[PDB]
Amino acid sequence: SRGEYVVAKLDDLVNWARRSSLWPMTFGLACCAVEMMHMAAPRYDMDRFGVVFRASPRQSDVMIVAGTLTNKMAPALRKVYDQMPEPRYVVSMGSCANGGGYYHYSYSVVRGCDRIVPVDIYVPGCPPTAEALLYGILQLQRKIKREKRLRIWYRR
Amino acid sequence: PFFDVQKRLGLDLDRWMTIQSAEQPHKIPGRCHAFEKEWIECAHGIGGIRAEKECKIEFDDFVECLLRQKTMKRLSAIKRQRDKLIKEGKYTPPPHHLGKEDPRP
Amino acid sequence: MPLVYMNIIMAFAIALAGLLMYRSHLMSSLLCLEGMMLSLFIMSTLIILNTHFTLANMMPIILLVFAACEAALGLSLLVMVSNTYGTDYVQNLNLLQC
Amino acid sequence: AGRIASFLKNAWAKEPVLVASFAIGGLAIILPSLSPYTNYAIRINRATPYNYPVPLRDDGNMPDVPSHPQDPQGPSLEWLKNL
Amino acid sequence: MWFEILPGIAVMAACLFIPGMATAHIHKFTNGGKEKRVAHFSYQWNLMERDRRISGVNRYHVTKGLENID
Amino acid sequence: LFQAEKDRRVLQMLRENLEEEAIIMKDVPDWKVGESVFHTTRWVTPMMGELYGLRTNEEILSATYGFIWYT
Amino acid sequence: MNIMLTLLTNVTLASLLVLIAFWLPQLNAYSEKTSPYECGFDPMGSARLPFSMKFFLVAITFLLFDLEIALLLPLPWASQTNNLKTMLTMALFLLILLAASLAYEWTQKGLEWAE
Amino acid sequence: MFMINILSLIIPILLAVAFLTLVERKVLGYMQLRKGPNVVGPYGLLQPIADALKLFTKEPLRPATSSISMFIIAPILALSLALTMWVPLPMPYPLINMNLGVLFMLAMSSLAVYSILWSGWASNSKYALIGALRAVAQTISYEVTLAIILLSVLLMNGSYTLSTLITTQEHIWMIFTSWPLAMMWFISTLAETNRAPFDLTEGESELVSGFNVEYAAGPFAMFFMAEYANIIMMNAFTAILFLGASHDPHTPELYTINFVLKTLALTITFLWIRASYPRFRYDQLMHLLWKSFLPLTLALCMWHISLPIMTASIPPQS
Amino acid sequence: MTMYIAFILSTIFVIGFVGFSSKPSPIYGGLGLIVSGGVGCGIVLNFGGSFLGLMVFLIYLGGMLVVFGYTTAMATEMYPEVWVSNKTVFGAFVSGLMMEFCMVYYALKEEEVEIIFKFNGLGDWVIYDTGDSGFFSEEAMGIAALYSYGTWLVIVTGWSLLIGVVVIMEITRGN
Ligand SMILES: CCCCCCCCCCCCCCCCC[C@@H](O)O[C@H](CO[C@H](O)CCCCCCCCCCCCCCC)COP(=O)(O)OCC[N+](C)(C)C
Ligand SMILES: CCCCCCCCCCCCCCCCC[C@@H](O)O[C@H](CO[C@H](O)CCCCCCCCCCCCCCC)COP(=O)(O)OCC[N+](C)(C)C
Ligand SMILES: CCCCCCCC/C=C\CCCCCCCC(=O)O[C@H](COC(=O)CCCCCCC/C=C/CCCCCCCC)COP(=O)(O)OCCN
Ligand SMILES: CCCCCCCC/C=C\CCCCCCCC(=O)O[C@H](COC(=O)CCCCCCC/C=C/CCCCCCCC)COP(=O)(O)OCCN
Ligand code: SF4
Repeated sequence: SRGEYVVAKLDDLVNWARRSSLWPMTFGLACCAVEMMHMAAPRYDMDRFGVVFRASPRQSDVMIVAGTLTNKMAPALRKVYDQMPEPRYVVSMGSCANGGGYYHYSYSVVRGCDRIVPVDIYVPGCPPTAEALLYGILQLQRKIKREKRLRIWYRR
Repeated sequence: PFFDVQKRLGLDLDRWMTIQSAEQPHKIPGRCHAFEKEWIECAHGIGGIRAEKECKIEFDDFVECLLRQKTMKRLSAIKRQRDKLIKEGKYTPPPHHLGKEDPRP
Repeated sequence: MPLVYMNIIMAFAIALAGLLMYRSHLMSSLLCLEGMMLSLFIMSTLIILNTHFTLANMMPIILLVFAACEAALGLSLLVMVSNTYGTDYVQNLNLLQC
Repeated sequence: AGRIASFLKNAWAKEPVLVASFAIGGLAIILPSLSPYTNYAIRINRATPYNYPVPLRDDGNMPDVPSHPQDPQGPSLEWLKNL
Repeated sequence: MWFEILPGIAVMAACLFIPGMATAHIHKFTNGGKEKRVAHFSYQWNLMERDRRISGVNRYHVTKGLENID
Repeated sequence: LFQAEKDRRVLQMLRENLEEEAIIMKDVPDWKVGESVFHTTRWVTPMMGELYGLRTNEEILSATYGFIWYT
Repeated sequence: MNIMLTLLTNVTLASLLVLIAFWLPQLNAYSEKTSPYECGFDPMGSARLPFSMKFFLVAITFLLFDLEIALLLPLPWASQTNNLKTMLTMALFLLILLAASLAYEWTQKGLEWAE
Repeated sequence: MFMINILSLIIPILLAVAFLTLVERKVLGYMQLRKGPNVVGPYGLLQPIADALKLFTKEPLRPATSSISMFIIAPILALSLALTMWVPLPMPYPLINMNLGVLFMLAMSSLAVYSILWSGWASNSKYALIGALRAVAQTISYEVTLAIILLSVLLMNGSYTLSTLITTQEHIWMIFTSWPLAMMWFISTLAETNRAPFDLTEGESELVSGFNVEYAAGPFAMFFMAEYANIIMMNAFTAILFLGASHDPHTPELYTINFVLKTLALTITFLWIRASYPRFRYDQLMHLLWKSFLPLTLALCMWHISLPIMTASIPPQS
Repeated sequence: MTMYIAFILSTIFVIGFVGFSSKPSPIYGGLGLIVSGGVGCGIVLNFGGSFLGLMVFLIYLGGMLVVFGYTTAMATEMYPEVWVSNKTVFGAFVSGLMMEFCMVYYALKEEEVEIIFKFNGLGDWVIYDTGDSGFFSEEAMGIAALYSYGTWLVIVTGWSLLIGVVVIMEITRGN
């Protein structure tokens, strides 16, 4: 049908715009953030992929959890996640954010950020290299390229 | 009260602005320059009490130049009579009052 | 008098009545005073432009000047009042009676 | 000569902007009175014909008034054409 | 690269060319192709009104030369 | 030349206004055709409400706001 | 007439843009998403509390100085006059008083903010 | 036919803003030893298109504690004033020919501050309030000096008409007559557009995002477009004021091209400046404008009043 | 009454005055005064006073910004009032609007005197002058003439401004 073709093209256009421009909120916790700083460094230059740090959660598309989430910090992480306008995506960076990591058996550590927020991409490492984080970012872009919102609305 | 130091010293601190018939820049006249000129020259030295009565004609002309109330009333009468004649269909205004006038330089 | 003149005059009357009534804030009454100056400026400008009084074209400007000082004056008083009470409420200006 | 010089040197060391501002202001105040071209500016301002020159009615004894614009009488702007 | 910034600057220049060029073209087109008349003062407006009245077509830009003196 | 044309145009428009004012005012009891509002008998410059009053609105705008609105 | 049309078109374009912004995307607004943002934690007071301003005196001075610029705006027209000496004297006098006001407030520590 | 001209003035400016975002990003990248956007489209040409699509398909957020009417009005006012800035500019023929173009632009620029003020107040957020008060301070700092700078530079022109500036600079640029003013004027524009080192109302290093911290999606996009349009307009105004190109009445394309090149050069100058210096403190900006720029501006105003009288070089227009 | 432009602008002027006359809040009072200043600029421009309208708009724009600054610091209230958030503010606003409407209706349909005199209407275009001359602006020269003619006005105005600066310094001293 022509409607199917139209919604497919519009979804592709919409998906492309979102994947092309991804703004990750300027937010780091621990060790891994330093590696994130190296992804914005001249060698890798995430800005050339359309990726721009933005301080305000209201103007942010991605939240990169780069570091250990503690029990004292978890409410703040949840709050800043809830204030991101949709669509929003979460990338878990490093062992500490993935599953607690080297502080897994600690009284003051949340064992993985996925108990607090839903996670799209899990980047392993301690810390993941700037190439590892960049690979995870491109993987998230490929995942966004794959999603279909207008097709589901049309079929439903 | 009023200490006329300007008249005593011949200074003209603020008398240049009191009337519109007094030496405007580039000789630009007021819209009612002639009427105010006539009214001022009528009542120059006779005094306020005599001026308010003997120079009333010039003052009335000056005020009706300023506000044009009588002209507005006359034009309104013309317009309303024309409208009532038109509404019952006996006037037929001429072409040059309808925008069809042969223009002239 | 055209309708424009009556509109400006009634705007001045509204601003004067707004000043003469105080709700709680001194700032609102200062705004009403500044509105009265604005209405006077507009009225005098229309009168001068209509009658082609060339040399009077400068008096509205002078008018604005003596608005600002007055406005400035009021603002100064306000901060002092605030410094005494923490609010600009006219209720606190009641130490002196008739 | 020995006190104001030291004061000016210190002011130039510390507040060059104020020294420059006061120098420019003093020059702008003083030089216009000491200039031969201010009269030329006033004459140029007077020579601009903003409004119509209304002709004068001939009574018979006005030798300094021209009868035609190109007559030799009347003001001349040849001082302006070479300025 | 450093010359890869040039395409964006060129697109900027192409976009900024359009306002002035289009304004000039529209001024010529609407006023007969001769640089729409400027009336800063009332005398120039009176001149324009006289031209409009004597044009015989209600367009000020239609100019009548010596061929109206018979 | 412009002064002469302005004089003739104003006088012509006043004359047409007077002729129509006579036409409309047939049987108004005590109406004098062409009566002035000034005691003085000297010439008074027309009000521009006296000129385009009995005319169409487009040229009323052109006469009043034509110069102000032209940019 | 042309300027009013220009303003109307600009305002209409901005209003159409904001309407598209508010009516195109899917909205899922809940309580915590619309809360005030103060770095991740709940704010203590309200933003409508008094906010001390340390440059109030400079603000009043700006009010007085703003008026002075209005006076100097007509200087270009003023330059032409035939009484060039009088106009120059008055313009210089007005600017000298403006500079004297600035100097007086500077020396009286009026340009320094409150602590 | 005037609507076609309005659209031809509006749409290209918006496109130029969208692509100035790209130039700004690539210039900063190459000045910081990196590339910048080069993936979305060839040489990143489609990035601006990509940014716009994502911003207007994302949900706008209305704060619980924020006034809604003024919240909605503020971005509309900002964008509409940014678009209205361009109508009196001669390129070489203005869309609207005004006898007082400088005054109109100055008044509308003064009006543009209330968008930021009402955005900060209506958001009902502490950081927005801090940004709005910084905006108040900045405007108080810059307007007076900017106004006297305009008056002093326009004394030579003899009129407030923008068009007459081309005739004034037919033989030489104005910057060769008033370079000490131009410098200050340049800095003043940096303060008037809230640009580095005077990006204080939206200071991200202190105020997270400043006045528009609570804004998202479309309203934030409109604020961003208003910012960049004001940048371009002020640089065009500087080019017309101080760098007077020659005009051929039979060939205005040459003037348009030269003026556009100068405007682009000044915009690249702002982009270069942003990447070179740290940020001021909002009291340091006020002290710089009042204790340094104001005395020099007054002295140069006196000098430029006196100079045509001293040299018998008063400009024509009455 | 052609295009009703002057009358519409005057109505918005009075409407604007009513908004800040009500004293709902300093923030909205300033907004209303800005609106009235802009429409007054338009009214003055329609009569040929371009410079005066632009000047009053600039001065008010600058002045209002300072008022906003003062309001946040000292006139701030936890629950700011709008024209529909309070009984008396809405009452005053509605009373002003209805007085505007009734006076307009009586003066337009009828010819009634309010305080000074009555009116006829027919638009504000009638009072014009059809003056046809000049390579200059009469308003510009009149305003321009202050330096040449108002030597005394310049003196008193400059003295008043300097004294006003001194007055502000002295008043805000405290101690
Ligand atoms: C850039 C400047 C130029 C732009 C030029 C175009 C102007 C654009 C105008 C801005 C709006 C366009 C946005 C695009 C989508 C429109 C959204 C809305 O209008 O649609 C629905 C309107 O439907 C309403 O339910 C109303 C339906 C009926 C009620 C009154 C309508 C009566 C009209 C009679 C219709 C009969 C047939 C008409 C054709 C003959 C509202 O749905 P809602 O869920 O709220 O909001 C979320 C929308 N989502 C789903 C897309 C995310
Ligand atoms: C009795 C004691 C006197 C001294 C006391 C001083 C206190 C009073 C304040 C000043 C009073 C002086 C009166 C000056 C009024 C100005 C009018 C007069 O002087 O003539 C003018 C001359 O003005 C000159 O510029 C000189 C006067 C300017 C004075 C300079 C500054 C004075 C200020 C000092 C006191 C002010 C307060 C303190 C300031 C620090 C006009 O000249 P002209 O252009 O041919 O004519 C224009 C009219 N046309 C166009 C029809 C031809
Ligand atoms: C009547 C003449 C008018 C014409 C000239 C005026 C033009 C405009 C200039 C005046 C503007 C206002 C000036 C205000 C002066 C106030 C100075 C002041 O108080 O600041 C002092 C510092 O200023 C000084 O050093 C004192 C004055 C310095 C010299 C001023 C000029 C002296 C004469 C110079 C010019 C002489 C003539 C020209 C010759 C030039 C050589 C060719 C304190 O510094 P702070 O910033 O508060 O704090 C610093 C510590 N943290
Ligand atoms: C013969 C008769 C001539 C009449 C007189 C003319 C001669 C005048 C000679 C002096 C003129 C110099 C004035 C130039 C401007 C004044 C600059 C100034 O003095 O301010 C600086 C401050 O300037 C700055 O800090 C600027 C900061 C922002 C920098 C932004 C980027 C730098 C500039 C980029 C290039 C600018 C291009 C200018 C022209 C652009 C084209 C229009 C001093 O400040 P502080 O050192 O902090 O002193 C205060 C503490 N005592
Ligand atoms: S995963 Fe390793 S490098 Fe990253 S924050 Fe945790 S401990 Fe530091």
